[PDB]
Amino acid sequence: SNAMIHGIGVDLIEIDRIQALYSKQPKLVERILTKNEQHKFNNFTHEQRKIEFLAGRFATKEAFSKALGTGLGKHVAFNDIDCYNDELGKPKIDYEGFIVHVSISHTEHYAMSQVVLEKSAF
Amino acid sequence: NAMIHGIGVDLIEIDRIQALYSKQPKLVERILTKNEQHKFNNFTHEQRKIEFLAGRFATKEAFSKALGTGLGKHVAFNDIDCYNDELGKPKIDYEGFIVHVSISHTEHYAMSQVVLEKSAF
Amino acid sequence: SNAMIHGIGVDLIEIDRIQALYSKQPKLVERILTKNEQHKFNNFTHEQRKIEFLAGRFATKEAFSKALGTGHVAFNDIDCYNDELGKPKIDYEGFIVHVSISHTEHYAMSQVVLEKSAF
Ligand SMILES: [Cl-]
Ligand SMILES: [Cl-]
Ligand SMILES: [Cl-]
Ligand SMILES: [Cl-]
Ligand SMILES: [Cl-]
Ligand SMILES: [Cl-]
Ligand SMILES: [Cl-]
Ligand SMILES: [Cl-]
Ligand SMILES: [Cl-]
Ligand SMILES: [Cl-]
Ligand SMILES: [Cl-]
Ligand SMILES: [Cl-]
Ligand code: NI
Repeated sequence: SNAMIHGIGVDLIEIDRIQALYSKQPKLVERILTKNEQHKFNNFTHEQRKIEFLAGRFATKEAFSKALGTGLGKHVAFNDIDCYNDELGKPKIDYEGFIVHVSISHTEHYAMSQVVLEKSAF
Repeated sequence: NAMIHGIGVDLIEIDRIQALYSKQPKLVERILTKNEQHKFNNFTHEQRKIEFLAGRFATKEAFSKALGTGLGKHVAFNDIDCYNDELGKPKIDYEGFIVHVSISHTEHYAMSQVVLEKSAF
Repeated sequence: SNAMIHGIGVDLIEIDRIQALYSKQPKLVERILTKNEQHKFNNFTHEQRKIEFLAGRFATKEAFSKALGTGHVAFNDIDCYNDELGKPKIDYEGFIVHVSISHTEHYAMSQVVLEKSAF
């Protein structure tokens, strides 16, 4: 085999900023979500969970876009990046041609995500 | 044919660890291996103690996430021995893999990242 | 055979500390930023952007240094530049360097992964 790292991305998001944005323009904020992510979001009852979810998605989607690079990836629509967790709780994103590695974390005030994209060299 | 087995990241609020340690010091110290406990027991400043604990929480959590095993295999925090190379670069050994670790902290936050790489052999 | 990871590094910086650095000791900037980075820093007209830039670069150099390990590089010899899409980049003989930077109002962070060169 001939694996190689294509690119990496990291993003840190201040949860309070996302709280403010969501209170002001909830529908505009929700446009970053895919249909699957929207379905999940619509089942939440509590605002704290809603904001954590959104903040985490902002962070992951940005980290992924940065890792991909290319004009194509820099300009990927956030609502076309479907983030999910596997049956073991590992965050994932499917993207043809790459093995996408993701990791997430959050605290009360911050959400952070990192992405590493690997590729076969040929 | 991946070269990377998994990655993990964790961010920890130091103040939360301060609170936890003040309330349940013994429970908190149980996250440490015997080797880590030996290091901890030599510290004389509280600030260093809390930073050490916060950094270990972050690193152990990042490592756990990089494993990608969910609730499928039980790994105790006191079975993840974070140590230093002779210059202080953080390390963790995990048979079958090459483990890469990096740690950073500020006054209020500790973070850690772990990458588990596939071994050639 | 697969490429190999030489090392990884991460760094988190509180922007207020960097604000204090610049205000109290602007000439320290010369020991941190490369000539190319200094050219960019000197052209900012908005102080908030200027401090964010410096914080991000400081974080990047610390992350790079951690990734390289010591088995030695001056901060003002580690040039992080950006490509035509904005992506931060560092060129360093013997390695493929991967870099990512992120900022919030109060924090800057950077991560670096050094991969071993072959082809
Ligand atoms: Cl933010
Ligand atoms: Cl709206
Ligand atoms: Cl909920
Ligand atoms: Cl979720
Ligand atoms: Cl926390
Ligand atoms: Cl106790
Ligand atoms: Cl001490
Ligand atoms: Cl800091
Ligand atoms: Cl400006
Ligand atoms: Cl340039
Ligand atoms: Cl970036
Ligand atoms: Cl950013
Ligand atoms: Ni594996």
